[PDB]
Amino acid sequence: QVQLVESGGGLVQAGDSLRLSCAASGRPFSNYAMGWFRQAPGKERERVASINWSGTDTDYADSVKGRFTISRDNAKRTLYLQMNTLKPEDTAVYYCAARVGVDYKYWGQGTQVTVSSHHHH
Amino acid sequence: MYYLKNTNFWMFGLFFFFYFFIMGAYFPFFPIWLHDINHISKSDTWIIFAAISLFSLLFQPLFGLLSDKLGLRKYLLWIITGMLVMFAPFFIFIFGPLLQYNILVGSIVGGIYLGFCFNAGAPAVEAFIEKVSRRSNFEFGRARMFGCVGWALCASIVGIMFTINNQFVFWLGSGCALILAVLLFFAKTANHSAFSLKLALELFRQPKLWFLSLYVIGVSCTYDVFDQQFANFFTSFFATGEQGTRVFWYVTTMGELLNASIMFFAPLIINRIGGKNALLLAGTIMSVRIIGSSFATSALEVVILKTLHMFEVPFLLVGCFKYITSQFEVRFSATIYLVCFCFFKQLAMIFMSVLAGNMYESIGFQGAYLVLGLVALGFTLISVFTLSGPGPLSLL
Ligand SMILES: OC[C@H]1O[C@@H](S[C@@H]2O[C@H](CO)[C@H](O)[C@H](O)[C@H]2O)[C@H](O)[C@@H](O)[C@H]1O
Ligand SMILES: CCCCCCCCCO[C@@H]1O[C@H](CO)[C@@H](O)[C@H](O)[C@H]1O
Ligand SMILES: CCCCCCCCCO[C@@H]1O[C@H](CO)[C@@H](O)[C@H](O)[C@H]1O
Ligand SMILES: CCCCCCCCCO[C@@H]1O[C@H](CO)[C@@H](O)[C@H](O)[C@H]1O
Ligand SMILES: CCCCCCCCCO[C@@H]1O[C@H](CO)[C@@H](O)[C@H](O)[C@H]1O
Repeated sequence: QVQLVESGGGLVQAGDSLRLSCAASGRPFSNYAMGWFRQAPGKERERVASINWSGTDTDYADSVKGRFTISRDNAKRTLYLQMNTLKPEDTAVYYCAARVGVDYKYWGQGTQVTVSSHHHH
Repeated sequence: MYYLKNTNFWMFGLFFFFYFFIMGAYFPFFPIWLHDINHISKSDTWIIFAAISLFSLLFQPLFGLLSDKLGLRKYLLWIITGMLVMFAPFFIFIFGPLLQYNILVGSIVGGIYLGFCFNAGAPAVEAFIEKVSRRSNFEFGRARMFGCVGWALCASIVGIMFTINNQFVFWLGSGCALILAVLLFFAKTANHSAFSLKLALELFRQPKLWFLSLYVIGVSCTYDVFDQQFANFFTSFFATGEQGTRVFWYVTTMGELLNASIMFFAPLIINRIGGKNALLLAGTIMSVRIIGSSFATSALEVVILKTLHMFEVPFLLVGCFKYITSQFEVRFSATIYLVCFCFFKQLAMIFMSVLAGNMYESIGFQGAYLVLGLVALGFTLISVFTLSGPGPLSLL
């Protein structure tokens, strides 16, 4: 029905930015509000940011409320997550997810993001 | 016409209140009751929609014929009330369990019960209370008003206890059914002006029934299929999704109160203007809501576009009955209402919710709502000339 392919992850040093993307295949991207989730080892999955279909409304978790910016391009059916001043705590697998009602009804495989403690105290 | 000391205005005003309280638990939140509590496919909801649609198509024609044959004796409302007293056991102990074992036979059991009590039962009650409205000198709109509140009141109670106890509302709905029986108990109720089935079926030969049905299929049915997936479209404007529902919840609950208020004055409004222009105004409000949703981009704009429903309903429900009683023999009021506005809508609804559903996936919501918006706006303006009545420009 809907396919979500996350891209752009990697490993970076503490304090640097990294932008991730999500390719929307299948049914109309514009019909779905979307969000980003992350999962670290030994911690529960948490929602980082969500956005309506148009981009008129965005909600960020208080953990990243100032650093991350959620973007979308419905002409190109892609969903982005700019992540600034990343910290080792922000090391996790970041998932792209599509929301129908209250249930996020489609997920991507996820992209691993690793942040080193070296180069920032 | 009097209202305060009118015993039957209260018995049937209340009857509207508690009846639509009962159906409030079932209908507006049916998709979430199925997918969230019973963990049912969406593959399979099309089977439920088909079952209800199929048994509704069978029940609604007979409900209209029996409604007129019975006239006011109210024998069928006694039957419907008895079935609503099982509202709770049916949902909790029958429908849910049966569908998880096998969905197809849960859909026949649910198709029969719901198609009888609500898809056909609600129009049958409305048609009856309209007959009583003419005998007991009270406007049909002023008694129907009650149903808006009962519907809203129940929408509030279920939202509060969604987290706590989901079954509570259904049990209250059964209690409401016993309230209805008490009201029905105390409500007070050779002739060729009487209903005759032979001449009922010759209604098909007259053309103003065809053009009325054209309005229903072209406008009301197009509008009802637009509203079926509007809930998810509404929440898609909200990033949180939890506030998308809660804003949705607030607008439905308090919006229905405006619906009742507009319907308080709608009889006086509709009596001065035509019963036709009530429908064309209703169709106009319908079309604006649909088209407006394709261009909408903001959370605020759709709170407005979901509030537009509350302006449309009073002139469509009060107007359609004024139009039926004005331009047809009023011994056929219920027959005309449940065949044109229900059966034909429900028949067209089968074909255009697959065409609606298939456009949501091919093109966007916005493109889909643009198409239906023009089908509805087109058939609304076709009926500016086609329906039988004064017309809009008589008021200039
Ligand atoms: O859709 C099922 C039935 O709905 C009403 S119209 C519907 O009425 C309730 C109760 O008053 C709410 O206000 C809704 O806002 C309004 O849309 C029809 O009259 C019935 O025949 C059924 O069609
Ligand atoms: C009568 C209702 C009018 C609707 C107008 C909606 C205004 C936006 C409210 O939405 C919420 O605001 C929060 C910030 O205040 C955001 O963090 C959150 O993402 C968003 O979901
Ligand atoms: C729960 C909702 C309660 C709604 C109550 C509806 C009140 C309608 C009042 O109408 C008025 O009643 C008077 C006495 O009957 C009439 O003299 C008068 O002509 C009429 O305008
Ligand atoms: C969610 C379960 C599937 C429900 C199927 C929805 C079809 C309901 C059709 O209702 C019709 O709506 C009109 C209001 O405009 C009334 O005039 C008419 O009498 C009534 O029959
Ligand atoms: C009587 C109502 C029956 C509903 C039948 C649905 C027909 C086509 C389903 O399209 C669906 O539209 C949703 C918008 O809410 C999307 O979220 C969902 O991904 C998409 O699959």
